[PDB]
Amino acid sequence: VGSDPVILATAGYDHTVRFWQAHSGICTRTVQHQDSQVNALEVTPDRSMIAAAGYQHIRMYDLNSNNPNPIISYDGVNKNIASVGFHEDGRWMYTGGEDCTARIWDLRSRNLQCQRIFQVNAPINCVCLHPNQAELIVGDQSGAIHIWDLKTDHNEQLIPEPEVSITSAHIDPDASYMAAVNSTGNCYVWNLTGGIGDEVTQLIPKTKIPAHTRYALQCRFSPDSTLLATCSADQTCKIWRTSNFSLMTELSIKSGNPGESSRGWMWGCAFSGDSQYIVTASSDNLARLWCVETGEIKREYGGHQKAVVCLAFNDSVLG
Amino acid sequence: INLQKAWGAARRVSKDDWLEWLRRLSLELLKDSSSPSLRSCWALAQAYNPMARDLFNAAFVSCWSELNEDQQDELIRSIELALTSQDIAEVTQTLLNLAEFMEHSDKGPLPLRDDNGIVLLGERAAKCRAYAKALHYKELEFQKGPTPAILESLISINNKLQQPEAAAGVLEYAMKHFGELEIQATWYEKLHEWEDAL
Amino acid sequence: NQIKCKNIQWKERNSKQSAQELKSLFEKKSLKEKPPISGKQSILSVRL
Amino acid sequence: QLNLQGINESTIPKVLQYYSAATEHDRSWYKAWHAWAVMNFEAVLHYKHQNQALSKTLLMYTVPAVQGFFRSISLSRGNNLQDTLRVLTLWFDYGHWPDVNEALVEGVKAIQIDTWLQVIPQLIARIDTPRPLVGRLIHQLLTDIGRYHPQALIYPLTVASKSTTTARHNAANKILKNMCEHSNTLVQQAMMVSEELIRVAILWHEMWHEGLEEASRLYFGERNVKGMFEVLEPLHAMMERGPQTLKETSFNQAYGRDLMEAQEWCRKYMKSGNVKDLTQAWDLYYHVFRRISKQLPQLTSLELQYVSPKLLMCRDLELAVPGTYDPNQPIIRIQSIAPSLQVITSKQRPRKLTLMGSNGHEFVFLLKGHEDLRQDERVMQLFGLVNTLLANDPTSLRKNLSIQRYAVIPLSTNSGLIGWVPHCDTLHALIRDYREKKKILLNIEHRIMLRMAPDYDHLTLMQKVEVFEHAVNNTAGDDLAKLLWLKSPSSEVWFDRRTNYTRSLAVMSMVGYILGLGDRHPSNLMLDRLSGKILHIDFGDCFEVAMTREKFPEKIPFRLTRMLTNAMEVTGLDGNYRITCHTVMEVLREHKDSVMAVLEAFVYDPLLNWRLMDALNKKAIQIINRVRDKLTGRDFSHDDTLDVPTQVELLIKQATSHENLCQCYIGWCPFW
Repeated sequence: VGSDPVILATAGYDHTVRFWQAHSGICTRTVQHQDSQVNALEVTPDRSMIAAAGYQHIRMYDLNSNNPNPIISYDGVNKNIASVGFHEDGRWMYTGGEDCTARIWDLRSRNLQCQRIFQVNAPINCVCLHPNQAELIVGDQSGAIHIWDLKTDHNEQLIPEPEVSITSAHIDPDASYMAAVNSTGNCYVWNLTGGIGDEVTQLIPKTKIPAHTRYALQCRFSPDSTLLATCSADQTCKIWRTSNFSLMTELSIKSGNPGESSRGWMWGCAFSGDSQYIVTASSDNLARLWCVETGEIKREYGGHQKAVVCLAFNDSVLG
Repeated sequence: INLQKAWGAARRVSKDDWLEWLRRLSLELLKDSSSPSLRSCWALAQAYNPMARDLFNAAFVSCWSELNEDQQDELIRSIELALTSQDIAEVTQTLLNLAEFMEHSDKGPLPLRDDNGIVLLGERAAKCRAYAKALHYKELEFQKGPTPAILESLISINNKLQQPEAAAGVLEYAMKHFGELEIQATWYEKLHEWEDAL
Repeated sequence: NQIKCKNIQWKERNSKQSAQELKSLFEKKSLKEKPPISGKQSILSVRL
Repeated sequence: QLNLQGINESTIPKVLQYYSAATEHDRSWYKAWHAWAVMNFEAVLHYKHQNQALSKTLLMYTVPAVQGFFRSISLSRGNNLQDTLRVLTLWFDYGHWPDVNEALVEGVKAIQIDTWLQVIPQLIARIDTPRPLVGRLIHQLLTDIGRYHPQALIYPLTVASKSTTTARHNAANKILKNMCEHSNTLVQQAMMVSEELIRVAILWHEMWHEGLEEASRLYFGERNVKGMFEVLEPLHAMMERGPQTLKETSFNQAYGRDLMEAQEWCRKYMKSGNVKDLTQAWDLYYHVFRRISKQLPQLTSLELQYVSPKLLMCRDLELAVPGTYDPNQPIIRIQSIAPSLQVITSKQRPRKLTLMGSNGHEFVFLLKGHEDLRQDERVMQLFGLVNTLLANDPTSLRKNLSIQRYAVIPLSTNSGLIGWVPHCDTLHALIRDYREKKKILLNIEHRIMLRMAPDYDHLTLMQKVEVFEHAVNNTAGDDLAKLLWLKSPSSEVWFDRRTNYTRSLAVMSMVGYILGLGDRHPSNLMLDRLSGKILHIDFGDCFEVAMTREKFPEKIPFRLTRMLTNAMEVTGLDGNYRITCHTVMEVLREHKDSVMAVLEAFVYDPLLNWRLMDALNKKAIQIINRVRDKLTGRDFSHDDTLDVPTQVELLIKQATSHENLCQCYIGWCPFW
C-alpha cells in the first residue's frame, strides 16, 4: 500500500524494485522485475500506475493496491529503451526508442490513431518534453539536438559542437531556459522561447559553463526553476542557481582513502516539491538523502544487493 | 659450512688477486655440493679453468638452497662488498650473469640490501659496457615512480643504445606527465633538438 | 493460473491517412500556470 | 600545372604538349614516358566519367596511352607490375576495338616474356571472356608462356579444368590439350595429383554432412524444393559413378541403401507435389545426419593406405614442390609423400600434410577445405608489392621494415594449401600457458564482468563503459612483457626482439587499416619465438565489411589493447610506434598510384564480389572512393586535408577509446 503523499521507488541489478517513504528509511514493498534491467521509471500524475522502462518491455506496476506481478506491459521495440514520459493530463506517453526514432503510445483503449513516430539518423539518449506538451527535445550521441513539435511531424536540428555525446536534457515547468550537458563536462544554457504564435521556438546559447572534468551523468532543474543539480562520473554532484549560475552546493563521496577505487557513481538525483531537499542515487548499492544547504547527509537506504541505477520520487502538490 | 674462510680476508688488492680468489671460490663451491655430478666434475675443474667458469651458476644455486639464513646473510654481504669494491670487467660480468640467472629461477631474485640492489647493480652496469642490462634495470626503476633523474638516465642510455625514437618518446612523456617545464636544455642537447635548446 | 498479463505490440502506418484530425487532436498547447506558490516542506516536515 | 588547376579540356592539351616535348627532348627517360602515359589514361578516365550525365576522341586519347605503357615497360626492366596492370585493364576494357588490337599485338610480341610472370593469375580469371578477339589473344599469350615456362602455369590451369561453368572448362581443355604435345607426362602427373589430394581434403561423409547441413536450413527458411534439389543433386551425381577406395566403399556399405531410397522418394515427390512424399525423404536424411554427426569428433588421424591408394605409390614425379617455383632457380621435384596425415581439431579440420622433395628437405603444409583462398593470393601479392615499395627507400630500409609472408596455393573452388610457418605460435596459447603456469584462471576478466552484472550483453553503452573500466583497472594487465622477458636467453637479444616486435606491429597495423582488414582476435595472430616478429593470417574479412555488418559491428580500425600497449615500451605508444607510423604513412601516400591500381585490379574481378555485394558496380565504386580518401587525408571529412601526424593521431585516439572498445564482440577479447 503506497497510498501516501510522498513516494520513493528505486531499481537496480537485483531484478526487483524497492519502495519506501522518507520517514524512517525503511522499505515496505519489493516487487519482482526479473530477467532484464530498467532504464527509466516514472509514476503517472493520477498516482494510479507507474511505468518502468528497459530492454524491449515497459512494465506497469500499481501504487495503492498490492500485486506482485507486471499487470500491464507494452512491447514491440527491438532493443533497450532510452527514455519515457507521460502526458501531464494523462492522455498519452512519449518514449524515445534508442536506435533511431521516438514514438507515442496512447493510454485510451481506442483506435483513435493519434500515435506517431519521428525518424532520426543517430542513436538517442535523452528526451525532454516541453512543459506545455507542445515541443519535444531529443539529444543523441552525436551532439545533435532536435526540437520537434506535434503541430508538424518534422524536427529542427541544431549542432552546437560535433563529434560529442550529449547525455541529458531537462526543462523546468516554469519554462525559463534550456540546459544540456555533454559527456566531457561542457554545459550549455540557452534563453527561452516566447513564440507561442507559430511554434517558432527561438533559443540563443547564452552560457557555456565548464565543469565536471569526468563524464557528466545527469542534470536537473528545480520545480520552482531556481536551482540546477548536476551529477558527475567522478562521484560528485554540484548544485547551481539559475539566476547567475553560481556555486551553491557541492556533495562528494570520495572517502579520501584509495581503498574504494570508485566503487560507485552518483548516477541520479531528485529534488523535492519545495526545491530544497534532494535524494542522491549511487551505484554503490545504496542511496542517500540530502538537503541543498547543510551539505551533510540526513537519510540513507542500503537495502539492495547490487548497484542502484534509477529512482522515482513524487510528493504532494502541497509545498 | 667450511667456506667462510675464503671471503672474510678483505685483503685482495689487484685484478689477479680477485681472479685467483674467484678461482678458489669456485673450487670450494664445486668440491662439496652433495650432488655426485658436480662433485665428480670438481676434480677435473681443478685441472681446467674455463669449464669451471661456465659452471659457476650451477654451483652457486645448488649450495645456496642448502645455506641457511645467517650464512646466506654473510654470503650476500660479502658478495655486495666484492661487487661495489672491484671494477674489473670479467668479475663484474660474472656477478651480473649470476644475478640475471637467479632472477629467471623460481626462487626469486637474490635479495640485496635495498630493492635487490637494482640501483647499485645498474650503477656497475654502465662501466662494464653491457647496456641492455642497464636499460632493463632502469625499467625496473621506472615502474615504481617517475623522477627526472631516471628520465635523463633513460635518455642517455637510449642515446648510447642508438635508438633516438625511445628518447623522443621519453621526451613526450616528460612534457605531458610531469609538465612543469623543469626540462633543462641539456636534455635537448642530448636529443639533438638544437632549435629547442636555443 | 498463468493467464494474468496484458501486452500490446506496435502497429505501423499510423495516422498516415488522416492529418487534419491530428492537426488539433493533440494540438492543445496548454501553456499556463506560470504563477508559483510558496511552500514550507510539508511532507518532509512530517519526515522531521 | 596539374597540381595547380586540376583537370579540364583546357589544361589537357597544354600538359599533353609539355610532356610530349619532354619525351622528344630525352627519349631515354623512364619517368617522361611514364608521366605521358599516365596522363593519357587519366584523361580517358575523365572523358568516360563525364559523358554519362563519339568513342573516337576517346579512342584517339586511349591509343597513345597504350603505346606509352608498352614503351615504358620496355625501359623499366626490373619491377613494373603497375604499368602491366594498367595495360591489362585497358586490354580488357577496349580490346574489342580494331584500333586497340594492333597497338596491343605489337606491344605483346615486342616485349620480353618473363614480365608476364607477375600477372599469370590475373589473366586466367578472365579466360572466359565474351569477346572472341581478346580471348584469342589470351590463348596465344598463354600458349607461349606455357611452351616457354610450363611449371609457372600448370596449377591454376588444372584448377580451371575442374570448373563447373561451360566456357571456362572447355577453353581450359582446349589450352591444356594444346599443352601436352611438347610436355605431356607432366600434365598427366599433375592432373592425377591435383584430382586426388583434393579427395583427401573433403572426405565423402564430411561433404555429405556439409550438404545436408546447408539443405536443412535452406528448406526450413525458404520452402524451396528446387534450391535443395540443386544443393544435394551433385552428391548423388558423384555417388552413382561408384566408390573407388576402401573408405568410400565402407561409407557406401554403411549408408547407400538409405541414401538412394531417400532419392527415390524425393523424385516421387517432384513428380506430383504433395508433402506426403518428401516428409519421408527428409526424415531419412535427418536420421542419416544424426548418425553421421555422432562420430565427427573422433576423427583424429588418416593413413593414406585407407584413403587414397594411388598417392603413396608415387616415389618420384615431375612436379616441383607446389607453391615454390622461381624462374631464376632450378626446380626441386617432389620426391615422396609420407603415409600419415594428422588432423588438427577445429571447426574446419585442416590437415597437416608433409612432402619430401628432391634435395632431402621437408615441406610441411596445411591442407584447408571448406573455404575460399583466392582472395588470399591477391592480398599476398599486394603485401609483396608494399614490401617492394619499402625496399627501395633509404630512410626506411635502414630500419628493416617488411611483412613476413607464407606460401598460398589454391587447389580448387573450395580448398587449397597454405604453407606452415615454423616456430610460430598463436598468441592465445601464450597467454593461456603463462596464466595456467601461475595457477591463474583464464577468463578472470569475464568472470568479474559477469559477477557485477549478469545482463552484461544488454546494457547501454555508458553502463558498459563503467563496468568495462571497473573490470580492466581491477586486474593489472602486464602478462605479455613478463612472459616475453622470462622467455629470453639473454637481455640483449630480448631488447632486439622487443624492437622488432614494435616495428613489425606498427607497419602491419597501418597496412591493415589501409586495406580494411578485420577480425583481429588473439587466435588470428602469431608470434615468432625466434625473431619476435608479428604475423597475420585469416585474410577473409576484407574491405571494411565487418564494420558494416549488423550483429556486433566493430568500430575500431585495428587491434591495439593494453596488453599490446604495455608490453611494447615503457613510455607507451608514443615511442617507436608513432615515428614508424609517420614514416610508413608518408611512404605509402607518395606512391598512391601503385597501390591504388593494384587494389583496383583486385576489386573489379567479377568472380570475387560475391562476398561483398549482398548500378551493380555502385557499391564497388563506393568503397573505391573511400580508399582514395584513406590515401588523401579526407576520411573524417573530405572538405579538408590534414597532414600525416593529424590523421595518425586521430586514428590512434580512435583505436584506444574506451567507449568504442565496449561495443565489440565478447569473444574478440577487448579485455586483453
